[PDB]
Amino acid sequence: AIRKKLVIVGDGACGKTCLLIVFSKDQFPEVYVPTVFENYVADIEVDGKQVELALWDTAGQEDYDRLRPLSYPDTDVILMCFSIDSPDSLENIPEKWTPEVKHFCPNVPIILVGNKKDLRNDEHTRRELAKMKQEPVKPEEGRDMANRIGAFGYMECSAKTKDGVREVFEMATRAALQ
Amino acid sequence: SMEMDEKDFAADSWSLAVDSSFLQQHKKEVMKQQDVIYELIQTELHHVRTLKIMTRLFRTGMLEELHLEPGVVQGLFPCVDELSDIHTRFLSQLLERRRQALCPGSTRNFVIHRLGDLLISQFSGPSAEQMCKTYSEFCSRHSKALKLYKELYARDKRFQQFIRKVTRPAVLKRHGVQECILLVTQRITKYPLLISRILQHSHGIEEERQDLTTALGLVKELLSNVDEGIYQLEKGARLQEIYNR
Ligand SMILES: Cc1nccn1-c1cccnc1
Ligand SMILES: Cc1nccn1-c1cccnc1
Ligand SMILES: Cc1nccn1-c1cccnc1
Repeated sequence: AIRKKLVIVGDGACGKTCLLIVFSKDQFPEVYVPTVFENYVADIEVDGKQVELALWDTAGQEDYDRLRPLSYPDTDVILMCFSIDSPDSLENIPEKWTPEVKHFCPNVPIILVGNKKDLRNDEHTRRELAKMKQEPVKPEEGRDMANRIGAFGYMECSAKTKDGVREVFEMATRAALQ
Repeated sequence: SMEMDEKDFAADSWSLAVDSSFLQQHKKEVMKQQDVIYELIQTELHHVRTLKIMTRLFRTGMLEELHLEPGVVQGLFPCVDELSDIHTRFLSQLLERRRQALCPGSTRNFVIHRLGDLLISQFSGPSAEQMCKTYSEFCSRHSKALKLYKELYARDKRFQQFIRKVTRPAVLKRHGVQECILLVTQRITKYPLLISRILQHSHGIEEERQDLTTALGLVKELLSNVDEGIYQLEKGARLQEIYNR
């Protein structure tokens, strides 16, 4: 198996930690959801190729501009996350996260991932957002942002229901192999 | 890690580590607080274990089996003895707080009610100054360590055989040389996330809520100082490239 490295980036409330936890355990924890994620090396077989995919989180490094880039050396694929319940997390993608990742990870594929897709049709979410003249991120808004930033592709998932989670990591492995 | 501590922290949570008849005696809010304190100690036990793999398995193994040029092993594992002393001492204090809280007749049932004071002590005074000095040095030497590792693995056959040998066991899957270095760099930024969530469930005793709020502030001040004190070292960097930063 060939070894590849994945790093997930995004704002503090984007759901990146939960996404790594659910994928690495293959389950949304029933008793306790961990606060942090250390690392993990997933055995993934995608399109007949076996890969050891090392997984890393940047949670806790968002306010520390000199510590955060230490997570980037030799990254093969970037998952760039935003939460669908937070149109503000999508706005910080093009002019904060994208120029940083392009600088430290030149030529590395970026997959833009819309997390918490289950909240798009959640009434409590729609009510809270409507108070700030907002609505959950629409699928075309996510695709257009991915197109604009030069992303390898656009994907959505829900760590809560596990829907789309396996597909995100299998596609990330294919991107890392190219 | 030693077997006694590994077994005490084998469960996914505090609610699964204690006996169910003991769990049943506590309110949900106490269980939520104890689950996060348990995660802080469990991840500190794993972090000390990462430092022991670096010092005992890799560093000492290279000194005892390989013929590396002087200064090469220190370049691969900067500050590892100092980091091990800081965290092993901190881990000792956390585990002693848990041990004192055990019920008589039990090696697993406990509730830690006073963590804040221990965190203020760790993140203030001389121990905080030593953490700041050591992480500023370690994190500034991080890129250099990774490049030295890659150079040695690509050109030295005996070095490549040594690495492949000691990292072959399944228990080392997540802990190659480069993985250990990033695990250590990332440890310090996990503390505010853990402390904030402990604080969220520690409002029942006002002294405890105040102590955890003070500890959270000290950890953030330490991180800001470390972040401001980092500049990556590069082998063969010229003075002109440095003063034109
Ligand atoms: C060497 C490297 N690769 C990706 C990022 N970096 C890096 C550069 C400077 C400071 N920190 C990390
Ligand atoms: C130099 C630096 N440190 C952290 C982020 N960046 C950065 C930001 C934007 C574009 N390039 C690099
Ligand atoms: C029943 C149980 N065993 C371990 C944990 N719990 C629990 C208690 C309350 C809420 N959720 C889980």
